[PDB]
This record gives sequence, C-alpha cells and structure tokens, in this order.
Amino acid sequence: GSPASGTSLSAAIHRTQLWFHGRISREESQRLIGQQGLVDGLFLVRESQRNPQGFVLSLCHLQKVKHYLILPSEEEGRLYFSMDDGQTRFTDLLQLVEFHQLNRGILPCLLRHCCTRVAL
Amino acid sequence: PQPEYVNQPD
Repeated sequence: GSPASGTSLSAAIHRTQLWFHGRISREESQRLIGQQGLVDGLFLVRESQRNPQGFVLSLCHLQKVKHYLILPSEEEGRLYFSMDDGQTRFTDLLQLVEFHQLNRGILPCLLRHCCTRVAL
Repeated sequence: PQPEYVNQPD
C-alpha cells in the first residue's frame, strides 16, 4: 500500500513565478480552478504532500478540470503518468514545452494547452 | 475503487 501517514503540513518552495504546488484538495481544486471558461488547455502542475512520490498535471477542460498524479521521476523512467485511460508514463517537461502545441492534454478533448489563470 | 486521481485512482 501507500496511503497511511500524513496529517497536517505545508510546503511551497518558490523563487520565481512557478506554478507548482503540493497538497491541494484536487476534489475542491476543480471547484476553484474549474471556474475558468477557457478550453482544455489551462493546465497546472501540483500534486500532494501525502503521496511521497506523487506528481499531478492538472487540466482545465471546457466542462471541468482534472488531476493526473500517480508516478513521478523514477529510476525506471521519468514522468510516469497518463490519463484516465492512457499510458504515457514517460518524459513530460521537455515534451510539454514543444508538444505544448499538440500534446496529450486532456483525455478526449482539446489536447492543446498553455497555462492556468489563478495566481499570476 | 476508493480514491480518485488519474492514471488510476492513484
């Protein structure tokens, strides 16, 4: 298993305009970030302070928003994640940059994305 | 199953 420990903590190391966060109630997250009326292209990069090895890519589709977090930079590969029904557990950053134009955004919708509208 | 997340409930 995995989920066992964790109570109340806070960590957010930033020195620029980074759009990375830790434990953000994904359930309630879609209530806030799911107010944006943009296309399935407004994504964020935060995960959990509960999942030791947990990174999620958040989207902002034109109905809702999501959180893809299951596997981080491991020694068996790199960014190990996909979607509700995908298997792309490989590179991300480098791919995201270039493929930002036409990558694997959200499940079956506007795969194209850019940034999010929350902080800056 | 129980969680939510994606790729799997986590």
